[PDB]
Amino acid sequence: IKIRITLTSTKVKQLENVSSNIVKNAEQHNLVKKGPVRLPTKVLKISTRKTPNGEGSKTWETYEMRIHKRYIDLEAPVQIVKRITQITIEPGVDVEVVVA
Amino acid sequence: GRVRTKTVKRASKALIERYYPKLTLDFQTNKRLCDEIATIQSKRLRNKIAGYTTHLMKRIQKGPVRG
Amino acid sequence: PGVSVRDVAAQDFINAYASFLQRQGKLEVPGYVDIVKTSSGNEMPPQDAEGWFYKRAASVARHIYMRKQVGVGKLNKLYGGAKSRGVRPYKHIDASGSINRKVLQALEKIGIVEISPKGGRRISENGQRDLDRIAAQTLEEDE
Amino acid sequence: SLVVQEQGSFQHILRLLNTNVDGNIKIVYALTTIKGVGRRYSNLVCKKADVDLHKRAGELTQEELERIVQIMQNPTHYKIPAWFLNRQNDITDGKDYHTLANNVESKLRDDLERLKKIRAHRGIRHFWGLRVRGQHTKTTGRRRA
Amino acid sequence: TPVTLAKVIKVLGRTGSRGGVTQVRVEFLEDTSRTIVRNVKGPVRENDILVLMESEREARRLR
Amino acid sequence: AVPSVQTFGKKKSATAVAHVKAGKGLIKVNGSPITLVEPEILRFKVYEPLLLVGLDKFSNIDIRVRVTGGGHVSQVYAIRQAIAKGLVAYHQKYVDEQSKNELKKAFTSYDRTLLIADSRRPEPKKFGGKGARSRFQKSYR
Amino acid sequence: KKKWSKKSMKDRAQHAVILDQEKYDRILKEVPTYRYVSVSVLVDRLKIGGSLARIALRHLEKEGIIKPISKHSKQAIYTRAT
Amino acid sequence: FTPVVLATPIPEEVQQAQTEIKLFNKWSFEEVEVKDASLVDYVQVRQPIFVAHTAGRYANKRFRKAQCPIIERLTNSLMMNGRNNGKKLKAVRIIKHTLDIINVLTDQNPIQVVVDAITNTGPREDTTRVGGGGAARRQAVDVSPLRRVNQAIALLTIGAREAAFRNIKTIAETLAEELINAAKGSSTSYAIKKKDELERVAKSNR
RNA sequence: UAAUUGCGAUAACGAACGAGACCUUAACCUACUAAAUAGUGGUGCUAGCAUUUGCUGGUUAUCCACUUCUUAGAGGGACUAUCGGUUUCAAGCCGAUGGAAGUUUGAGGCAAUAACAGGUCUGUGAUGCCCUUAGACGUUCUGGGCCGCACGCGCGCUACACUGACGGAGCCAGCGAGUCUAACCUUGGCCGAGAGGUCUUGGUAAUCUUGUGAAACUCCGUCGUGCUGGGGAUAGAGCAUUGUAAUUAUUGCUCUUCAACGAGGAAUUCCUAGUAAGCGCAAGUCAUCAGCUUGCGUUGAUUACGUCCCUGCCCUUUGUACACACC
RNA sequence: AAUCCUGGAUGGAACGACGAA
Ligand SMILES: [Mg+2]
Ligand SMILES: [Mg+2]
Ligand SMILES: [Mg+2]
Ligand SMILES: [Mg+2]
Ligand SMILES: [Mg+2]
Ligand SMILES: [Mg+2]
Ligand SMILES: [Mg+2]
Ligand SMILES: [Mg+2]
Ligand SMILES: [Mg+2]
Ligand SMILES: [Mg+2]
Ligand SMILES: [Mg+2]
Ligand SMILES: [Mg+2]
Ligand SMILES: [Mg+2]
Ligand SMILES: [Mg+2]
Ligand SMILES: [Mg+2]
Ligand SMILES: [Mg+2]
Ligand SMILES: [Mg+2]
Ligand SMILES: [Mg+2]
Ligand SMILES: [Mg+2]
Ligand SMILES: [Mg+2]
Ligand SMILES: [Mg+2]
Ligand SMILES: [Mg+2]
Ligand SMILES: [Mg+2]
Repeated sequence: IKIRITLTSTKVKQLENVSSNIVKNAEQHNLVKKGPVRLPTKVLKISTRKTPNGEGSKTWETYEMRIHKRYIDLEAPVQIVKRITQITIEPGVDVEVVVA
Repeated sequence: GRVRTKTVKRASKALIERYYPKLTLDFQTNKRLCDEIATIQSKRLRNKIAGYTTHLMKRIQKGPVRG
Repeated sequence: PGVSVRDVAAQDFINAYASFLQRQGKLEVPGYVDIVKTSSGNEMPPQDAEGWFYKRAASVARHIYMRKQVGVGKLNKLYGGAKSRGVRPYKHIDASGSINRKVLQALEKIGIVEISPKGGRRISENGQRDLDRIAAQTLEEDE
Repeated sequence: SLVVQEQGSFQHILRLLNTNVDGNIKIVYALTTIKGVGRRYSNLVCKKADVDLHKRAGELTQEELERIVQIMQNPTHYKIPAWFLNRQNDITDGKDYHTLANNVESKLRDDLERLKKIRAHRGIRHFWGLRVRGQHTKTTGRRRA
Repeated sequence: TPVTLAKVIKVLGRTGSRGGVTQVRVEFLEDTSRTIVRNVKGPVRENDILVLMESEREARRLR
Repeated sequence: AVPSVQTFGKKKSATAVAHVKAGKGLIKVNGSPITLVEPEILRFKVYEPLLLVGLDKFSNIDIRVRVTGGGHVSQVYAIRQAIAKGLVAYHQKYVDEQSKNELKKAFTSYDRTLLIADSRRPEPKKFGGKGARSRFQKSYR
Repeated sequence: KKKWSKKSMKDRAQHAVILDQEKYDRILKEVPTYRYVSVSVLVDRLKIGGSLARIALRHLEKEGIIKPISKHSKQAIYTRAT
Repeated sequence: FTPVVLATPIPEEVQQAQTEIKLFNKWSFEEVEVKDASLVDYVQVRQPIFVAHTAGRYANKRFRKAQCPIIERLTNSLMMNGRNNGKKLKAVRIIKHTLDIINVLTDQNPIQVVVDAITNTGPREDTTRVGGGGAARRQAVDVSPLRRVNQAIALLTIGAREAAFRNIKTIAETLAEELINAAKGSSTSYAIKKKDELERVAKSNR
């Protein structure tokens, strides 16, 4: 049935809580799976002058957004799949499931 | 330089003030009981505290220490 | 014991194979040879000029033997180089594409290279045998 | 690998296209002394004339030299691809010539004169002696002449 | 062509307004029991060796 | 299964993986023998551990290294480190410990970096200059 | 339009670029007696240019008068063969 | 000695330079005893190397460069004047060529030749701006072994470079003739000329 | 002591802020968790050479096993550990051994009280007051200009050549960006000298572009001390792309032209290790235009490890006719 | 068992600034 679930958040511990509760659900239902593949986090850098105006010493500022991405592949019936998507959601965490 | 601060020194002095018949002159075991007997937010500060406790025990084993 | 392109030095192999191809004298030459620079970044044509299509052909044969698949884009990226834009700072510039394209066409014609799936060009068994035997000659000249 | 001793056939500075070309240096970079002839054009003509490029110019036959200048002043007849030409689609007849020693600067002059009598911006700019390609003139080209 | 070898036994301190000089008390290898104070231009350690072009001179010690 | 390990050598950004097993003494580099490394001088720099410990210790064993990252010199240094470390790992696991420790002592007597990777890494670029410590140029008037 | 310099000139040497029989047999007799031979030697001595010098080094090394010990590009080294 | 052969054919010259003896590129580090002491403990020999390239970190501590082999120091002082910064491979190649030249000429060990040159071109006295204020002048002082070695290498390389610039002689052969003239004692060498004028100035300002 | 960091002394005791602590990042883990969107080995099929085992490779539905390399998550690890010296013998400092790492491990982020009548109403639908407010200083359309040049300064790019220019081969990185109601990064095939064009393809991206097959670099050769094949400004002609539109050339390509510059005077800037310097690369701005900046990595030196002479900073004592404070 | 000892410095040039607060 071969679903993938990807989790593409910024909050690492919320993300890991979601991954953890999902995998323990998987093993209590006895579902084989490829474990949490932790993709390389990607750092949206933005470099700007601190100043609005032009004068001053040329001081710069690198703001960063860390995006942490994980995914898990499951083999399971669609009933457990749909209730899985019904459960295991958090604030500040974007999830998407995909079949095949 | 390698000077330590009054947080470290005071905490070490307290640990020695009330856990002498205990920890010995080895930084590793001193660390591994200081993390148990005091709650500390940082491993780095913990290791600094443990090093100073070891130094103070080394001082104590040859004569006393003021304070 | 077994011989292949990898057990022989590159410069010597390529010189040997280009001499073999120049003596064979059947591969192809387009006609716009002895006119061109091989790259927008070069400022002169080659200096040998009684050849060098054979040299480039040998080099790409070695390269495709090493790799899985290539294309004129990859070869332009490889044989391109630092263009002196006069007063402005140097920069990488891709090479001339017609050259390497017609090289690959001539090699497909003579049967050293074939077209591959996933796009591009690949070494076939005929070119593999040929290059292996040329390298054999190239290191048995050592005796 | 072998050294040809020499004969008395060698000559120093020679003459062609009203230009005292220097010998004792290789033929291509010698002919580049001619105005309207650069490294590309010279290498190409010395190839199409069937000349050994390893040879110095001072040891060559008048046959080779006249063949070369014939190719120079009539290039498109010898399979030169018509985009090597310094003056193509000329300005009047639509044909693609190749200018040489004195014709280069005379044609430059009459181009400037065309633009000046037309009173175009480039011509006025040239007539004043300034820069034409949109370069800045506030802080460069001070000692312009 | 005489020169004198001298072994460094004690580095005293730096000297010169810009600190590119060092006072050292040395020990003459030949004719030992003789110790003299000298300036040096570069880096120096104890037990290094110096080649005095002339031995009969010592610097104004900074005391 | 026959005795085999896999190790790695490192530099600024190069990594040289090294598969070491039992064989007849072939030392290949990414497709090719060790005699074709192409600086032509750090060829001798990479021969070092072999020439040190004696080639007799390479007859029973074949090494194959795959190198990626860095530039040419750094790939060479990754190669030599991975080679020495793989030899030492073999002599630790399969052969006794005395051979391993005298081998290690020889490597570290010649050159420390053969078995341990140097700690120097690039300092980041700071603004106001082209580099970390450099600044552009001051003009007061 | 000042110099902040004056930039004195040189003698503008006149090294040969073609040879003849006198220069050639001179090369053949004088390349021996040289313990070390290369392009700079055969230009500070015999006044050929570097092109002639490279050709001559290949020529002499062909028949065997000057022994090589390393033939790196941009620096060719040769001594005399005993 | 044993000729051993591998699945990959290791050549016999590399087998010999491995197991016979530890050479340079192709030269032995023995028979290079320094005759003039006071530079021993600072010219690192008896720690042989197959090449002059090493990713060695000597500029972390003060006197650690003295444990770096002199030939790496020479290669390092070669690559300068801008365009040539970095490019240590070229310095190594130039050094190898130079030592080949110093073997064909003056058949002694080229390593003995360069250490002799270092010993001879080491300025022993040098000056400095000293004073207590306005009383400022060029007072003479001793020179240390390490600075002697450093100044020697600097003078040799700078003379070779200034000679090789704008002429036909290679940097290699300029360096070679400079080193040999220095090891002999010549007064034609750039390094020796600078040395003797420095020593004369030091003498005059005692 | 980097440090009002601390030992301690003590009409002060006890505290707070700052520093430190901290957070991020880079370096170690063959110890844990795993991973055809990263790899490795083996076994299937298969190409070539050897054939005598073997060597190099290819292989998507051939599967099997593993995680050293790679990714991350959770943790560990260094605290100057141990030893020897030295100091009232305390804080601490030096050296050596070990160790991935012993300059507060390295680089940064945050960063006090009090101020400048520093800069900015041209960032603000942040704004007081004044001005203007329908032929408006509103708003918008066309065309110019901000590039304009007798000169004077500043940040920089090119070089003044053999440690070199050029032609061939060799051939190695890292940080990152990318299309939706759009049209982006583009592979591959074909045409064209070239720029570039065209037919398709992959990718919302560890998956595809991209091993971004970068450049300097190495090896072979040509040149040969000649303002010379160094240098490539200034000009002429033509061909392509962006865009409604390029004319004071937007840029790119081709040919030709081939100027100063022969290492830079008074002065002056930056820099102490993977740092300077060389070398190019991605992003930012962006329809097109990098010679700039923000970061990235490749190659990788010399010389201190010190002083307060110059320029300044801190603390204390001292003097002062200074207080918008030595201008 | 031999044995004699020390403390210590200077060092050129460098004019000026509207007042208001
Ligand atoms: Mg290339
Ligand atoms: Mg840099
Ligand atoms: Mg450059
Ligand atoms: Mg020269
Ligand atoms: Mg397979
Ligand atoms: Mg201690
Ligand atoms: Mg820090
Ligand atoms: Mg504002
Ligand atoms: Mg308006
Ligand atoms: Mg403007
Ligand atoms: Mg600026
Ligand atoms: Mg090149
Ligand atoms: Mg990469
Ligand atoms: Mg040029
Ligand atoms: Mg851009
Ligand atoms: Mg614009
Ligand atoms: Mg800008
Ligand atoms: Mg200053
Ligand atoms: Mg007074
Ligand atoms: Mg007052
Ligand atoms: Mg005053
Ligand atoms: Mg007055
Ligand atoms: Mg007055």
